[PDB]
Amino acid sequence: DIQMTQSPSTLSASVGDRVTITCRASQSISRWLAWFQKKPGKAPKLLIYTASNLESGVPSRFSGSGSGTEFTLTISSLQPDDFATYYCQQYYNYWTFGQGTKVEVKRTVAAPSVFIFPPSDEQLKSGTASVVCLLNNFYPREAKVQWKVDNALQSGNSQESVTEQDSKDSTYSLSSTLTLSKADYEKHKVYACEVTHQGLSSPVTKSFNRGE
Amino acid sequence: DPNANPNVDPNAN
Amino acid sequence: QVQLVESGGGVVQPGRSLRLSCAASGFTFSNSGMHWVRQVPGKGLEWVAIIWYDGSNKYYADSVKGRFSVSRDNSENTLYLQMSNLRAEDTAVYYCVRAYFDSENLYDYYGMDVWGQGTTVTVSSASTKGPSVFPLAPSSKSTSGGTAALGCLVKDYFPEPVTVSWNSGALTSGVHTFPAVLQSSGLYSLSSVVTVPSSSLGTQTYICNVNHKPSNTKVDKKVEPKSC
Repeated sequence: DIQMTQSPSTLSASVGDRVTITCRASQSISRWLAWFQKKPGKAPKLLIYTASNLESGVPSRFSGSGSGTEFTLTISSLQPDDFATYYCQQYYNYWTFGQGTKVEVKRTVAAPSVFIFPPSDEQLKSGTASVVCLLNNFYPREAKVQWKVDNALQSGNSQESVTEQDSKDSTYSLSSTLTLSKADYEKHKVYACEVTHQGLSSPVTKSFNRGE
Repeated sequence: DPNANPNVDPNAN
Repeated sequence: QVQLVESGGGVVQPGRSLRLSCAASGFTFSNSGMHWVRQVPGKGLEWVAIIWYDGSNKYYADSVKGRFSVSRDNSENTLYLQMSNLRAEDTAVYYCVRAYFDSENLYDYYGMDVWGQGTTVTVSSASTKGPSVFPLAPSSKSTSGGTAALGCLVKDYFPEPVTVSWNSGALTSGVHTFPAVLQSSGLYSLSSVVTVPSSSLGTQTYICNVNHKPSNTKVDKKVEPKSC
């Protein structure tokens, strides 16, 4: 079996930039490498085949290079239509894909506005408590969100969800939700969301005491 | 070979 | 235009069977090899199976061998994927994909060219259920520079999707309805939040409208500001 590895996982770029993304095969695949473009919720589109051969209608600004184990895709001058995730695929020994490279829109760093929402009385009546931490309109995507209950870091009891990059302002928003039984929620007092992000010089905490 | 041509043989009899 | 349209996806219980179909048009289906490829939530693209143009040869990924079978009916321009003994790791979008077509057979090794849009298969024992909808009330805590955040938590529904609107569609700017997460219970949950002028909170009502068609449920939740 042959494993394909892409790098970087995400590339921030601007219209007009030269962009290069890399694909490595764990064993030699000669020239049997394809590049696909995929946009959210849409079928992949084949752009390059036989490592360097552009498919019909594919614009001249795309180019593929490589033979053996190291491959690259280059966009000589990025256009708005080119923001997408790119996947390589080897077709020498069955068919396997790289994990993809997301080419996203670059903008200035923007710290998230952070909000915390305690569980509603309506929810507590039913025996579960969800605490929501919201990170609004931030860039870049990378953020670390940790929960502390009575100042103890939590493990295993929270899930995150993130939006696609906003079409107008190029930011992301993110939720982290901590879920506890009503009995566990009532055993503790202090609930805190701690957010680390490049736009913040030190981590920001939003917290409440149960019942205020 | 799984990766060999899986389409009609252009040179079929 | 080469067109591939998958059908047959839906909810299936673990251990059960499900047959997917793909309707091909805009090329000579009987001359093309064909593939199935899937994408499991949170994983990469995974090749599933190939079948020769004439049905004479077929190969599978180790992860489905012995459970999945690929076949075709060239007289009906249809590709099939028969799945059996399904498990949660098979939940995915399944894509019909044409083997790379080359009338001159220039190269010795073959990839794939045109993809369909996919059909979604959800392998779950969960019963159909509409969501509970809880307010995420604005407070002084939710207020940042003349702006307040509020929302609704849309919890414990199955299967996807829900649709969420605010004020019956009159409020759309500043809304983020997050992708759902699958909970360990096997039910989905999401939040929809909106940022609004803090100046409005005393004179404008905010109501989230939640529609879940699989259960025929529609829920409105008024989200009331907190004095704290």
